[PDB]
Amino acid sequence: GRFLYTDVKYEGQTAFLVDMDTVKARDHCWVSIVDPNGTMNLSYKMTNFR
Amino acid sequence: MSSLLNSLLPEYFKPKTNLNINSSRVQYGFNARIDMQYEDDSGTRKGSRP
Amino acid sequence: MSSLLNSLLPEYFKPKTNLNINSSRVQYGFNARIDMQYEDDSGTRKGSRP
Repeated sequence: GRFLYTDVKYEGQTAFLVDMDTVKARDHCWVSIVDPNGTMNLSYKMTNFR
Repeated sequence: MSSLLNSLLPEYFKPKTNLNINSSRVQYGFNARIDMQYEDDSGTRKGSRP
Repeated sequence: MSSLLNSLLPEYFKPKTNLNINSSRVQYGFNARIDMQYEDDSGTRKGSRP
């Protein structure tokens, strides 16, 4: 459940046009928001490995 | 070299003796708990993936 | 002996005057909250019975 930059599948330089209207909601916790505004800060902690 | 390859396993995991493999495919992973905290110009939101 | 048998009831419970019993069977108990924490050789897991 992570994103690597190699998923773009293009070595070299480019600019991306992100579709902000068609943002689907697959898995939603209470944290999950659709409309970001300004400087986005996300602080997560991982505990209880099994 | 047992002592070398035994060190690579994570500190929390200690596997048992036998393993009855009955297929040509095995998934291996862990069940972690994530405690996310979001902040932007609109406001704050706190969640938790159990 | 009121003062003797009154002492047996738990400190949190203080019952009201009247009780309209309308059957030959009465369940009595409490609704508690349990916060369990598990640890073994495989790893750790944390839950909560609300």
